Amino acid sequence: HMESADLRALAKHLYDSYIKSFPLTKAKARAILTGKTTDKSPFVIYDMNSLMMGEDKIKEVAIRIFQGCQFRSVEAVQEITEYAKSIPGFVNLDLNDQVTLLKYGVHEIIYTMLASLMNKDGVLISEGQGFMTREFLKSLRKPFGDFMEPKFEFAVKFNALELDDSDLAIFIAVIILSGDRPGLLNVKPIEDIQDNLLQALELQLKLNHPESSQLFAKLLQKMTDLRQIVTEHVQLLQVIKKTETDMSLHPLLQEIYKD
Amino acid sequence: MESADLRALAKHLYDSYIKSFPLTKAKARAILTGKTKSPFVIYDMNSLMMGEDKIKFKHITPLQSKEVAIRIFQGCQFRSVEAVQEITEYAKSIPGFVNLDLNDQVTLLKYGVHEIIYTMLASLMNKDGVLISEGQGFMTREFLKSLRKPFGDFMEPKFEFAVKFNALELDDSDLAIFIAVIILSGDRPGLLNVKPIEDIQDNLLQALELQLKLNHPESSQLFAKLLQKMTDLRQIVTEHVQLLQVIKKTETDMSLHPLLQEIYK
Ligand SMILES: O=C(O)c1ccc(-c2nn(C(=O)c3c(Cl)cccc3Cl)c3ccc(Cl)cc23)c(OCc2ccccc2)c1
Ligand SMILES: O=C(O)c1ccc(-c2nn(C(=O)c3c(Cl)cccc3Cl)c3ccc(Cl)cc23)c(OCc2ccccc2)c1
Repeated sequence: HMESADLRALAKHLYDSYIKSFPLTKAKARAILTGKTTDKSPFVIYDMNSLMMGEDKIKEVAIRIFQGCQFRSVEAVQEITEYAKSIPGFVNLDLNDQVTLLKYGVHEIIYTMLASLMNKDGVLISEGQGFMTREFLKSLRKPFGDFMEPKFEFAVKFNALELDDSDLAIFIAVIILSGDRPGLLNVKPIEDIQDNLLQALELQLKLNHPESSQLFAKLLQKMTDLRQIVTEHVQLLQVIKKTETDMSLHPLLQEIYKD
Repeated sequence: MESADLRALAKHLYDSYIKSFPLTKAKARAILTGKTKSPFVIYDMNSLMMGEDKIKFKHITPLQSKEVAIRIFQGCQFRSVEAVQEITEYAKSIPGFVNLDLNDQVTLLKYGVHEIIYTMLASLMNKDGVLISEGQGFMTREFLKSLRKPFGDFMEPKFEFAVKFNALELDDSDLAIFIAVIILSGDRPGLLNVKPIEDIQDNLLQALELQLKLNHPESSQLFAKLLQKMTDLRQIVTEHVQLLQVIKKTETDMSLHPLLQEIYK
């Protein structure tokens, strides 16, 4: 449908907007995680006392961490929404469909971009100023410990693809413009956009990872991992809500999960 | 891989697909469209009674429950078990498969058959019903969907998937490679040696990509769209398992001869 130079033009547009919309890119996250730098070193939270000193440097503990995750997730939804509006064609769609695409897309994107902040040992927090260990997260009390770990399980697998931000920008766009979301009114204009986004992703991956055979297909197979984990996540929230009333969700998240 | 080798792999898989499965999509479509020998139509109780009397569909004959919705439900189980052997035979023709670790062969088949059965079920389905007994019968969607509370809602999601999947208008040469790709999934739990499985899937994906470009040149990004269907397949298979457990925990008019239970477990 589109010519090669237009596909490169679209990749560059989406990368540029991705940089403008998201505060902490994978490039910066990797520089902090690998280290070698004295200025970008995070403070590491691995236990209670280090959590106590960290809140000085940058309610029950598992709740406080959980609320920390909701708060950043809500911020992520805002950033994702701002990015979505820059995807060519998105704002021109029926307004109910705009809501529907975001409703079902934000969680799959949050998981994707969370991986950029992760390695096998923990996750960056507070715009990269802190690093909270995986083992500490998994050791939180009964419901919450195992609520944290699946995010890491996805991230190590997804990060083995070695995508960079310019790849992720198009991949994220492809997720949003999914015509198979429930309740869409005009699937066809959404698929026309995804077709160009898919063409753009395909060419991008061929040029940026010429040695990574069938990375396109392998990356699309990860969209399978994203559906299931989002589903598990929702089922865990419902269970936690049924026990914890010292918890309450941001109305933005509340609406997303309803029906 | 070179272009002609991918065509060789496509043709190998197409030939094997034809020999392994009883009723192809091409022939199933001829029956459903009404082109073809009209199949016997099961649209209610009395027509089921006459079909099992006149044609004697072997998955739909007495054995143990007299209740019809249970009998149809079990008939789907019985045919699924036949298909497993057909899929298993097809798997052995996939280049490289028999050379894998034997436990991995079992693991891949174990975790793949559900996704493949759903996929191939669509070939026998349209929006109005499903072919049975190698195309000799046609059971209507309305009759299946109207079976009493648990069983009606167990049948309908299969049609809903099939209708969406059939809109891709894949033919048998497409499906043969697609089924192969499902089998060679390296993320199945308990695999011992993932690398040779992904190596094979990589070849199969290349062949599927080229096949779809040549067979559907007008169908932009059909490759990507078909891989996105593997999302639908994963989800529906998980739902299906959750649906069975509820039936097992509620229905106790379901007991068969213990040997039958072992076979059709
Ligand atoms: O910076 C970011 O882009 C971003 C995006 C997502 C999360 C995150 N969300 N999350 C959920 O459970 C969740 C999700 Cl996926 C979606 C909606 C609501 C919720 Cl509540 C997590 C569970 C475990 C972990 Cl390790 C992280 C998350 C995130 O955590 C940073 C964090 C970690 C520890 C303490 C404080 C802050 C950062
Ligand atoms: O000939 C075939 O290729 C083939 C493949 C799959 C099915 C089938 N399986 N099935 C499951 O629930 C199921 C599945 Cl998808 C996967 C694994 C196990 C199970 Cl148990 C069905 C549910 C509803 C319907 Cl309408 C059909 C199926 C099949 O039914 C033929 C049939 C229909 C009605 C009465 C008796 C027999 C034929």
